[PDB]
Amino acid sequence: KKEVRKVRIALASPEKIRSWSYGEVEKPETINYRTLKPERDGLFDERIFGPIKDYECACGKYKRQRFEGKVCERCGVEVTKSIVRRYRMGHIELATPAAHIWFVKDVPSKIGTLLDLSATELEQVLYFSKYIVLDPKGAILNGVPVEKRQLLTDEEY
Amino acid sequence: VAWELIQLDVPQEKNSLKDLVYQAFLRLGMEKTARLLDALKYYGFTFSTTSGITIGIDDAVIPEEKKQYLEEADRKLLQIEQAYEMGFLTDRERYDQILQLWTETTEKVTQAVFKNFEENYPFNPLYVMAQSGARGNPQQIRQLCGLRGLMQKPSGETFEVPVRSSFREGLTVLEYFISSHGARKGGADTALRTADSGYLTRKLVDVTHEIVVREADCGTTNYISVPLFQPDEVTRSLRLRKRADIEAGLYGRVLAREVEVLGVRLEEGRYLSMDDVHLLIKAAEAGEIQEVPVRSPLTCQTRYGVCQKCYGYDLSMARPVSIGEAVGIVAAQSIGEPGTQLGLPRVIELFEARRPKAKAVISEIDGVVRIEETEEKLSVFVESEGFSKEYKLPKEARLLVKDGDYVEAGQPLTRGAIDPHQLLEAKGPEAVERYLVEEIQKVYRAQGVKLHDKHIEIVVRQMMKYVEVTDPGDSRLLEGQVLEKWDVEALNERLIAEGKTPVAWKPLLMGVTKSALSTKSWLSAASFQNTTHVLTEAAIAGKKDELIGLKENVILGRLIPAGTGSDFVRFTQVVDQKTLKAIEEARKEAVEA
Amino acid sequence: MVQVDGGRFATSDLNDLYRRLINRNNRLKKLLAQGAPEIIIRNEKRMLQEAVDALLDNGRRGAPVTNPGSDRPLRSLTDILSGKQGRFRQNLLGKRVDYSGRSVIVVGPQLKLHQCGLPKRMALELFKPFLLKKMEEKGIAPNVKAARRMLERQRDIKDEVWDALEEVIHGKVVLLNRAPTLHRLGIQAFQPVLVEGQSIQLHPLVCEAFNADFDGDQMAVHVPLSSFAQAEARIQMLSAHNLLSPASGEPLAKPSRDIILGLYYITQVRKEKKGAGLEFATPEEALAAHERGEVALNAPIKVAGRETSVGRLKY
Amino acid sequence: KDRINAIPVDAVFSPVRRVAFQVEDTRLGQRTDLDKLTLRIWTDGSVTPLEALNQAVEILREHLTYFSNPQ
Amino acid sequence: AEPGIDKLFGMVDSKYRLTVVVAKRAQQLLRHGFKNTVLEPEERPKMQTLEGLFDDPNAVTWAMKELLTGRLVFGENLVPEDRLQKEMERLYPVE
Amino acid sequence: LSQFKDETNPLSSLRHKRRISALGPGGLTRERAGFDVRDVHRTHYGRICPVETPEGANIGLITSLAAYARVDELGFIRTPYRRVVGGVVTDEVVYMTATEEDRYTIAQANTPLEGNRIAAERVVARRKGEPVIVSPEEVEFMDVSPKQVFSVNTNLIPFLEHDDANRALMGSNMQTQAVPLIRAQAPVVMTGLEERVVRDSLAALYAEEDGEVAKVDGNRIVVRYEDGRLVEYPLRRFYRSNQGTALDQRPRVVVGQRVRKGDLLADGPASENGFLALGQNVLVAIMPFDGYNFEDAIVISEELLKRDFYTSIHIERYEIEARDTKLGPERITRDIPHLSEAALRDLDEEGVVRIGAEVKPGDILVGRTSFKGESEPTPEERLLRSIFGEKARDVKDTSLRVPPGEGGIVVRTVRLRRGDPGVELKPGVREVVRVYVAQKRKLQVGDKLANRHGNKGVVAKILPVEDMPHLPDGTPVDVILNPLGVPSRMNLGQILETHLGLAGYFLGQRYISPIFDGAKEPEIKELLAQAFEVYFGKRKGEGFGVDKREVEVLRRAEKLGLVTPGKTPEEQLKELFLQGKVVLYDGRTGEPIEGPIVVGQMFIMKLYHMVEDKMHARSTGPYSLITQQPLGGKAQFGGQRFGEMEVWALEAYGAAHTLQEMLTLKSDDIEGRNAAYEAIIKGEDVPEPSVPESFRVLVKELQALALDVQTLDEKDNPVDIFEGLASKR
DNA sequence: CCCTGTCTGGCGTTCGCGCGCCG
RNA sequence: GAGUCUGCGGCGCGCG
DNA sequence: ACGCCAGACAGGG
Ligand SMILES: [Mg+2]
Ligand SMILES: [Zn+2]
Ligand SMILES: [Zn+2]
Repeated sequence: KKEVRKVRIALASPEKIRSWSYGEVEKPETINYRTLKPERDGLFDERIFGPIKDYECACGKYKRQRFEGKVCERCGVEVTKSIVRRYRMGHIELATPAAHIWFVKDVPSKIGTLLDLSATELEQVLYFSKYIVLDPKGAILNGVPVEKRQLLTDEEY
Repeated sequence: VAWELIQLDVPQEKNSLKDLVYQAFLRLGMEKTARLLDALKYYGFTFSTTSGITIGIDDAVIPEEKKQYLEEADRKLLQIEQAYEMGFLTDRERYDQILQLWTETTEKVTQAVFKNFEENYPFNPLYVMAQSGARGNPQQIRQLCGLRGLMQKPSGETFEVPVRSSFREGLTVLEYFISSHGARKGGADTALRTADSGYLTRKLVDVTHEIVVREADCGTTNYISVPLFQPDEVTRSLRLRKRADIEAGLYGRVLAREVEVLGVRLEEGRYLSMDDVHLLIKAAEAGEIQEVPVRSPLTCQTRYGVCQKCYGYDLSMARPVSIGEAVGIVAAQSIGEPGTQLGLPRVIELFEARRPKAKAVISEIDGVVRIEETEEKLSVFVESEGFSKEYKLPKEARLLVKDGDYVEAGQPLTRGAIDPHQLLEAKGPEAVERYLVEEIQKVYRAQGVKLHDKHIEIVVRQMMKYVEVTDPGDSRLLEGQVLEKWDVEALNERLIAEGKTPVAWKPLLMGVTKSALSTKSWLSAASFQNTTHVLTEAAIAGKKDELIGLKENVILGRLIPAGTGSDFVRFTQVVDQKTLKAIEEARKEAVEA
Repeated sequence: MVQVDGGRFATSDLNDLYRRLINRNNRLKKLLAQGAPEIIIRNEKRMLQEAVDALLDNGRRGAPVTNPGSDRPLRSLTDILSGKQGRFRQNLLGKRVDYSGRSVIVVGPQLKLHQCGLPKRMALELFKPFLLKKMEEKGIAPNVKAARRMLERQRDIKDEVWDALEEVIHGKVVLLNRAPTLHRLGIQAFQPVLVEGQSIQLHPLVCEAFNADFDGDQMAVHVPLSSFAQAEARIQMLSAHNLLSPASGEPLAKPSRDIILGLYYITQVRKEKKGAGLEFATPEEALAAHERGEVALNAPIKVAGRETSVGRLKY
Repeated sequence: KDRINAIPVDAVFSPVRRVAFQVEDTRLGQRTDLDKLTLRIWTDGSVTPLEALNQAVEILREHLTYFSNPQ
Repeated sequence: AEPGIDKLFGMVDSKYRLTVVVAKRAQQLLRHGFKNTVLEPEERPKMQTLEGLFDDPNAVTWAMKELLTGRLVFGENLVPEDRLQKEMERLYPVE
Repeated sequence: LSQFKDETNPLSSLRHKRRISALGPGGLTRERAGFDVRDVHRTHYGRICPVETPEGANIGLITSLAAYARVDELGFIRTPYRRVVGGVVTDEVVYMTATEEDRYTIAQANTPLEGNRIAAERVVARRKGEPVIVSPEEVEFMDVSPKQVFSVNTNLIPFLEHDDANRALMGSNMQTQAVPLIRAQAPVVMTGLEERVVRDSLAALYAEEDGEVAKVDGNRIVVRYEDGRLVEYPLRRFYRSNQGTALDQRPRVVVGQRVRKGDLLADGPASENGFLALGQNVLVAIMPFDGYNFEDAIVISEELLKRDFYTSIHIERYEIEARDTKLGPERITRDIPHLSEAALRDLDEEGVVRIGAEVKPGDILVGRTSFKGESEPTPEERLLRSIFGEKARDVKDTSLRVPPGEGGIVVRTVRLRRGDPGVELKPGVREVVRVYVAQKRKLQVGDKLANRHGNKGVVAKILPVEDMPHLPDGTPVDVILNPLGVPSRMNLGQILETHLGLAGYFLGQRYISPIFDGAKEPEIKELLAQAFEVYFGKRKGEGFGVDKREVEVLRRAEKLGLVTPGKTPEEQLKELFLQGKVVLYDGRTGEPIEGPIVVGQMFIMKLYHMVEDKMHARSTGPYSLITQQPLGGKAQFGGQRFGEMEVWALEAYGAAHTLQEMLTLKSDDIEGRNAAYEAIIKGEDVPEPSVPESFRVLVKELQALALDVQTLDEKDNPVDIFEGLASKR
């Protein structure tokens, strides 16, 4: 019941992405015409986001406010209005990483300045097009000892 | 007390009345004044209907002298032509000379028309409206009875032929068209000033919103001195600043130190009323005071905020400022309205530290001046038998410092506008601030606007709420951080915890826009500049937005840190002598057995 | 994801971009599991990378478009949070009041700076909930829902309702706003005095504070709900208490153009004709002669005659 | 609403279109400063100028009596 | 304008405080029963459809009219935060 | 580029048909590049009006073309110029291209001419955008008419020569907003194009060839031409203009009338007698009143409402559709499920409202019934129904009602059912129902009127004819204009029209003063002199002389300097009348108004009342789906915007809660506005604000982005904005 | 390797209200 | 013991 | 189209 005295922007931990998350949207299925209902697990599924209806559930095992804070034994629907549907978050698990454009194309490349790379051109170079790196150890040569952090191509790799 | 404050020795003008309201406000009290207003309101309106003042075509009366002055100037124009048809006057000289003929002749008809109304028709419908604070403008009247004479071409070069007609008589077919060009630029101008007037009010607010009055007389007495005299109108001649201007600077202010002037003892901390600032001018007249020590926002100690003794008088009411008044906004606003009348481009160049069109090389060194004659470039040198500060002054630049006398740091060595950064370097911050302030007022003054310096100060202060670091302690050297946050650092590093690690900084000047772009909290910054950037950085570094200031704390829909949310008055309880005794009965019952 | 018309469906463009990302990430998952020819893996990760930008910020790098219909950048998340009419700006300026109103203003000469003429019809809706309750306090209506239905139609209002409203606004005040809100006086509080019609009666002297003449300017109107908001609104925000301007210590309740014309006219002195001697200052025959000469046609009632023109001698 | 589909019309009840009065100086042997009031009244015909004038003077008299009971 | 606003303004240290006071007083005037006033007898608040304002028209119009008298007491911390609401319900009847 | 035709009044439509815009394909001119384009370039002569351009951000960029301006072969606005070889002017004309015009020495029309001979050695001409005093021998080309310099729209201003271009603009634009009055009168003083405008525009109906009239219906006029043919000319009885104005053709020809070729048979929506007419000629006194005409307010004589002088028929076309929901088709019937028969009278035809029925705000225009829930019935509504009567029609009332504001009489109705004739019914759309409502707009206090010069303003008070300014003779004025609004603005033209109008009142004649060449101050004084015999001449014969009043004002007048001292009041009053001013008595006191005051016939028009006029006051109502801010539309007015400019205003003041209130209880605080209402219904104290949805909506928007926005406590620790929906499971 | 200069890369551009149109 | 759902982005014009 | 700020890289000692 306390007063909000300080607000704070902080980076998101992948685990935190999951923590605020309810379900994962794993398919491009908006809503199937026949029934203006959410298609499958898709972008509007109600598990992942929330009760498509008032206080009522899915199938209808529990339908009013007396048991407001409990979930259906057979179907998991906790309910307030459909607002719980408009505040919940879902996450998508990308295959191979991609980066925030907010951090890479701001005049000073927050990653370009932090990572000593060509502040604006080396980034754009390997981010959107093609160039690879060696993590801990790789005893054999190219001509010189293993590159601890430098990057090699698919052909010489 | 009604005849004590009224002058029945002259017709009641908007000003005589303006001044009667003000007096009545100070003398008799707020609501009683309100009574007076409606009273005047009621009779002014009634007398008005009965007076029977009405515009008539014949009411606009043309001077009989118009015919003369036009002919007199007409023949003179022929002389200018015959003088060119011979080859005496350059193509240019001809033009500039003809303009000057009309420029004067038009102004001549101006005073003529009025002279007619003054001597023969004191009660002319059109006239009286203009004289009375009612309606009318000396330039306008002229376009009806006199003549609206010069209307410039599309570009800006005024037309060579004037508009010989008045609106009384048929403004001809072409004279109309010719005059049209100007009207169109005027309408386009008004459209782009309206947008820029609201934007300036946005930027002023972006940096001064947080500024609010929350205090106790801040004890750091470092005050500002309000000058009463101005240097160069004519090369060098000291003069008493205008009544208006000086008033603008000392009215409702709080003296920093005691001043004994013409006989009376103006105490310290006293708020000088308009009458008091009338005293000091009369005294400077006699020659007893050249400056005036007065508290000002420019030198407050309260990091985020400004105190009662520093701000001054002007609340909407005439008594000292009440603690908890949003001054930042109130200031930002009083500057953004008049702007729509301006010009403005300069005001922008001023709030935004920039390198104006016509720059003026400031003397970074203070010694005396000296000039040279070689062909290509001239040169103004501030020198000593030790060193000179070479000032490259190209062909087009007009220098007025001569071969010979002294030139303090940041002094105009060229003519025109100045670059704040340089002036900061040369003469120091206490000089930039006062420069900015006066140089900004210069425009509104010249336009009729009368705004108190308080406001432009509030703002300009924030332009300099930041400074660079050259001798570290906690964090690395090159850094631009909040001035007062260093005063904190240095204060506890020398006072509370030992080891004098002096935190040497450098005063940094920034424009209203960049100070808002780059401030402490992000919420405020997310509002104008680039939401994209602002947030990036604020994220990287887990930034905790401590909510202070009205912009950031409005977004949350939380109560305003200023106003009633004022920590000073957010808590105040009320009582009835009946509940006062009852609570005391609760204390009495506390005695056990 | 809403139903528009006939079957048309509108969804925020964000979804088109979400599809983009989903599709590419998936096709990528499948392109790595099937067999991976370098060229095609990168070619996709690229498109992939661009997609991720799209939802975050569109336009930083190229601009995605909904298929042939509108070459419009799909409003990307950055777009939603930034600008003039963006999300960060919707919060800060908080834009739409529940108890608001607006009509055309018209001069209210008899009105005192203290009050403003507000259309009763406007009031009725404005102070509706406050009125409903008052209806019940009286016999006009049994209950709230009753009182509401009572007012859902214009031909159903008993003259008694107006009594109730007139009574509910007793000492409450409302705020008035003008087109550009340049200064704090851009908004002022006044006591609403219910009036007939469409127009809103405004006081003349305040016409200076809000840049407002009467060629059609329209002013908005709000209502302080809390007993706290009303307090401040009538104490420190009402018109009559904010007479001086925050810019200059000069008044803003200065008589305008109309008032001054009147107050001037009345106080001016007239001058007319001096052809014959103007010296009453000294002779007693100058009093007589120039007083009979005035009765005649020679000396006016207001002659340049130093001490006293015959106009003063006579009366 | 005599008949349900009838349409009401604007009511114009003043039997007078215009009134005009002049006060010209009149001579009475001893003092020349005197007033003479001649008011000309026009009527649509419904009522007469004289009838109107009389009703007028009556409404004024009826109002002059309303000054009777103080409070 | 309004009754003795100047007088009022003069009774407080700061303008915005008077506002706090008048508001917090009109609140209590309604809450613990509207009879919780200090000057009702002879001359008091009044409206004219009848002289009925004596019961509940405007809250703060009364608060003002009271504060203009020297009966109330407004301080930064006059009476301990919670014990005031307890003793006020104890002595003032109307509900 | 293509938009709604602005047919407020025919002249409007005609103007919106020929105006030139800058913005467009995007290839040509963009919006933040314009100062250069916006100006009235030199060459804009006779090709583009300098006056017609809009006031505002889009200035100088969108503008209607000139008088004789005509696009030739390829988009080059050319203009007419008559030839003049040597000192001889021709009646021959050449539409010249903008570029070719530069090559010659063109002269003005004002040049004195005896036929084909120039008449003055040093006569004006303009080489290339440069005024030059040329000789009759160099005058190669001459201007057609001063008209050509401006547009049609502007050409309509009587003495444009005496009006500042900036206000002339406002005068032109105002005509485009003129609304068609039942009683259309042409201005007492015209320019010369009023005839032409109604003709080239298609207002009035003209006679093809010569003939006689057969039948004169209120619906058709079938004439019989002399070539042995006869045509029936229907007349758009009463049709709905785009902008909701009335368009009726009123026959002006009697039965059996030999008509000349090109003669008006019927008058257009706003024509008197083939002349353009918008608003009406009213007598006006130009003086100040109490405060009723303060900055720009106008005082109207109730007398103007007696005779329907400013009355306008308006038609609003409300429309409703019987949609097909998967919950059950929305039926259209007389059945309004829950409360009264009293609201179902007018709804006489089962469903539809009957024609000729007075519809007041909040009455049912058309009934309709849809289904109650989204998919399920109601558990609490199930008990209520069963208690008083379980068998309650489950269908919900969704009927087209009269939106707050106004309705009038229902004049026409349209219904498209199942077997559509040749109509395009949208999908889902079972059937549609149009209901045309009309209403006389008597002039009221809200309305705004303005004269062709620029004087704009709203009606502040409708005075009783009883006590408003009256003339020596019983004739009282209609409107009283505030003098002060004339000096500042520069439009003496209005003061000139009123004078000439004064003469026309007692001389009983209308006039036509061209643009730059019209009437002159001496000629008007002359007509007024004639007017004095009309006014004072009958006064002398009717039997009476001058008033004590009339003499007193005269004293004050000669002491002023309006009358030559020493002349007889008869002679004096004439001199004062010629001034364009007459003596007026207060009407309230019967005492004169010290000082002559001008009066006259000034043509003034009423402006179109948008839905912006019909005021918007909103208590509680709808709200947006994604943003939770108040919004209306159809019947719920919709909330006003509080803008930052205004936030600051309150920020300035110590108005803390008043601002809190605006940002929480009144707009976004979902739980707050609710508790707020209930509290006020109760006469209680509003609760304390819960977090605003915009913030909540923002945090998540920001969460949509990698960024994590967490609120914190005293010591940097959590706090919860989202009351409990964020914790998981 | 340093400092200086030049094109280069990213963002911003009153306020409120009407009406009407369109996927 | 009533409350859902629609009205968005943009465009054009007009008032202030 | 523009204006302005901030930037990253390349040329001349
Ligand atoms: Mg206006
Ligand atoms: Zn279930
Ligand atoms: Zn201080």
